[PDB]
Amino acid sequence: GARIKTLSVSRPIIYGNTAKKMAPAEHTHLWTIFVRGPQNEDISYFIKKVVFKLHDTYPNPVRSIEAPPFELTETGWGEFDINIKVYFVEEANEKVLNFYHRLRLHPEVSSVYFDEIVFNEPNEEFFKILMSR
Amino acid sequence: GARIKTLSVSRPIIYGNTAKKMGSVKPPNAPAEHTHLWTIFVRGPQNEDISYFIKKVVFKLHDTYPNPVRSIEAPPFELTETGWGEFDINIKVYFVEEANEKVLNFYHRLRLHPEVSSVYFDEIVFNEPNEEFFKILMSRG
Amino acid sequence: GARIKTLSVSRPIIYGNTAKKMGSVKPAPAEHTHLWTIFVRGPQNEDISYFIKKVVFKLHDTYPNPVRSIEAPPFELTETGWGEFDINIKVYFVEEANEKVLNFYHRLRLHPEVSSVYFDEIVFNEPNEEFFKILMSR
Amino acid sequence: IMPKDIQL
Repeated sequence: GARIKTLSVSRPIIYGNTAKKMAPAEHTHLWTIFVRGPQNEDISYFIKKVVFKLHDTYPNPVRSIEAPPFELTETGWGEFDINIKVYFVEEANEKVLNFYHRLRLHPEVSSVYFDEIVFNEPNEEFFKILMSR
Repeated sequence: GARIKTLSVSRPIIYGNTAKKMGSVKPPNAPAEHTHLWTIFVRGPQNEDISYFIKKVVFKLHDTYPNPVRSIEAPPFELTETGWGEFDINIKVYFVEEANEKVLNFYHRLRLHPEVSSVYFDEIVFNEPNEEFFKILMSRG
Repeated sequence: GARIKTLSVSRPIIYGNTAKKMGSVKPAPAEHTHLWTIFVRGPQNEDISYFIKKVVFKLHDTYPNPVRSIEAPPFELTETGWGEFDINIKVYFVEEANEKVLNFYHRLRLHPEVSSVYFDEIVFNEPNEEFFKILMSR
Repeated sequence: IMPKDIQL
């Protein structure tokens, strides 16, 4: 059979954090939060910037990463929710993609997710960009 | 008509700050939180010399900065730093020793967000200056 | 007799301040009436930098940049002033020590040349083998 | 506030 359906295009994505026991003396761990592609392939062709919002105890908790690799390394002692905002390239004409990640420091410790970003009703130009691989 | 009045001499002055969001390349020793480069300054019109009546300018930064008291004792009377937040910078103008004057104290709100700039073009008014400092002021440089 | 005991190693230290009333000609705010120097040194002024990396003197909040970090010998600072106050002294040991900061303080003395100087010792308990080698290097 | 007088 055949039917008309809303256009949908998916892009695989890997995100999360790594951490290791080792800057204020209070901090006990070094950790790095990230958003990347599978096999570490480029994702900047459809992602313009990634903003990580850290705990309010950090100076300027809003950390904007505007070029790949979309990651940041910091020091700390406690686990907390890191807000992740993914901004797409301007051709997409898309709202910011908002989610969050539980920073894991305790059992090198790692907390990594391998999901996909689903784009519904993308415009023709952004569709061209997505199909450009 | 004619009358006796307190002597007053004015000197035009320009002060304030410039700023720009930093790209990929940050200066050495710059904390990662910082997003902007900015310069606070006190200068003359057309960038003409003001050191003939100004000995030094002291900028007091936020206490989050290491050694917040930044003393500039030679022209250009300016300081360039990095930062992420807007705050009030205290400015102390010290005049040359001939003036026998108290420190001139004021402040400026650092502007980073809409190159962004916040610049004022005012004048310093000297009331009852002594004869020697008057000679210096009238020297036009 | 013989017994096992916690390892302890002592290093003689001299610390405190000197002061002098300023003369006709001043260095400097007009308010200031005294010149004074706060210091931490060894006996006979022998080097102490082999186990001391830096010394931080925190002055009264009336002073510009009250946190004064001296990261090379002589571990001292000379300033001008009018009033007596408590100076916080933090001694940082060389990285080999793996030691917490040594915290104490000294009351700046200007009035009865005036001096306030102590000749004590720093006691290191349970030092590691590396820092022990450094301490024994004399 | 920390004390600072001519003489403590």
